[PDB]
Amino acid sequence: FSEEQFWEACAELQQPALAGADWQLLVETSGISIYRLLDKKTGLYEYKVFGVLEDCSPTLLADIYMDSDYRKQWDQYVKELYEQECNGETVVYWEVKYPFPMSNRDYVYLRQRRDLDMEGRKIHVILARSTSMPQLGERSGVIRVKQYKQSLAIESDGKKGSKVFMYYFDNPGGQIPSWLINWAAKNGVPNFLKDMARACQNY
Ligand SMILES: CCCCC/C=C\C/C=C\CCCCCCCC(=O)O[C@H](COC(=O)CCCCCCCCCCCCCCC)COP(=O)([O-])OCC[N+](C)(C)C
Repeated sequence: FSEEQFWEACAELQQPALAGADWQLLVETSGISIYRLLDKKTGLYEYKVFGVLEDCSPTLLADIYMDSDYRKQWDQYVKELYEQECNGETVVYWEVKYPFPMSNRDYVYLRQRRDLDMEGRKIHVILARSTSMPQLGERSGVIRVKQYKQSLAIESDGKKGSKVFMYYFDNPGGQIPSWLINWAAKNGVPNFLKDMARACQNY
């Protein structure tokens, strides 16, 4: 992760560049919308998120976003999660709860946050990249996602909450049934965002 990337993540934050290709809404909640672009060759998706979360100190959100011990503690979909220093960087292992029959999914990745000063504005930006480790090979039963990358941009909304932009993409190593998307969309996330807000006020 370079200087470059971090600032890049801040862009669509200011301005939602969706014109480009065939993006599509999918959800709107707590003041948040989720777009997605489908690579027709692979059938994979690209998600993009914008929105505002009043009641979430831009500063809190960011801290809460890196606090595993706590995140592990309140995020109903976290099966396993822990960090380790490998060389000079922080590598994260994360296991995600998938409805049985489906195998959970686990990620090994390089995470990095940087608080930016752009125009006298604190713009909390975090980056995520999939990486690998001899000592941390794949697991049986759990699907190791080897392609994954996300970036989240936090910022004050001026009032009580925080305006945010997020880019996501990973290859789940399996087909995601559309009902799952429907649940994710129609119930999954809404609740998550709900549980997370509760998670802020209680920090
Ligand atoms: C500044 C705002 C902070 C974020 C809040 C706003 C939006 C986050 C929620 C949704 C973003 C959509 C793209 C991420 C999906 C990956 C799952 C995840 O991992 O979902 C969580 C939030 O759990 C949830 O929704 C609960 C849903 C879990 C069900 C699992 C199967 C989902 C199948 C596809 C979902 C279909 C799209 C949803 C329709 C809206 C965001 O993971 P994370 O970014 O906290 O770190 C993530 C680090 N891994 C990648 C290593 C985990």
